[PDB]
Amino acid sequence: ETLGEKWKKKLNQLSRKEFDLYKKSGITEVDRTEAKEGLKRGETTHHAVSRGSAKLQWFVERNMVIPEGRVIDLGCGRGGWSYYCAGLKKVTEVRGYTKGGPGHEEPVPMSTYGWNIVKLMSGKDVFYLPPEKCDTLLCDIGESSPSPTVEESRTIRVLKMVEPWLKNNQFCIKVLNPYMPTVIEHLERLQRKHGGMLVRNPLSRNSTHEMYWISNGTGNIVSSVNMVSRLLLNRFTMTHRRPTIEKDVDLGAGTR
Ligand SMILES: C[S@@+](CC[C@H](N)C(=O)[O-])C[C@H]1O[C@@H](n2cnc3c(N)ncnc32)[C@H](O)[C@@H]1O
Ligand SMILES: Nc1csc2nccnc12
Ligand SMILES: Nc1csc2nccnc12
Ligand code: NA
Repeated sequence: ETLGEKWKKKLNQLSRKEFDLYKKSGITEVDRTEAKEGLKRGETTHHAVSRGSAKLQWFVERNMVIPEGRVIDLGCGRGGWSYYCAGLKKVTEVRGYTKGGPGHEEPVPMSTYGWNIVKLMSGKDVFYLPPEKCDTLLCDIGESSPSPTVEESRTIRVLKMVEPWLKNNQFCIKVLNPYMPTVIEHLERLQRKHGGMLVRNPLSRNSTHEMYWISNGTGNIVSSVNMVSRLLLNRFTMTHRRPTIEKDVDLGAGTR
């Protein structure tokens, strides 16, 4: 039994009150107050549509993924990763795909900096899309489940779906459940072929063990995964630590 599976069993036993106190304990988060108020008013400039823009920003500012050329954003939801990439000088086109419909986020139209190079398309299930030529492949798909075997299936499905899109390109891919042994086996195979490394984002909630496979890095996947399991298990042992609260991103305005 992995450290991650022990964390999962403990998470599943939490009452709603305990879960609500645990999920943000000691994490980092952006203050969404101003963006939520502006989005409620129908403002289309400056605001990030979701917490996703700051989340991807964290990796990009650390050179973990360096978006460039034609960017594909799989599972774009409202479009946070797409609108953030649209403002980056090396980026020339952003194509976002998302499922939409009941239970799923629809793309939000915005006029943030670089909006003219963005096309967000809903009604697109990526498990039925043929791969396209691109210079950057982003993917933020992985639905949490109380069942780690359901999450293992969903993670493996994402890893097999993204591979044909990977052609010596920059990438940032969510790995919903990176601790299940079958997932580690696929990740090690993928890293041997395409390189990169698995990284824990400090903006991720403690309620998910997600890590992101990024193109610009090296390291031992197993070691990185167990470090997150230990961190997340340690966060059950202490009173809630209020999160580090940072300013949200300003995505500006205008065409590129
Ligand atoms: C974690 S959210 C992405 C948030 C986004 N990165 C942002 O910055 O706003 C993942 C999205 O993937 C979508 N999704 C889930 N399964 C999908 C699939 N089979 N095909 C396409 N989109 C999918 C969900 O509806 C959801 O909006
Ligand atoms: N998704 C959930 C809603 S309540 C709950 N409690 C334990 C595990 N998962 C859940
Ligand atoms: N109470 C909970 C324990 S685990 C979980 N996952 C999602 C929503 N609620 C819960
Ligand atoms: Na929804």
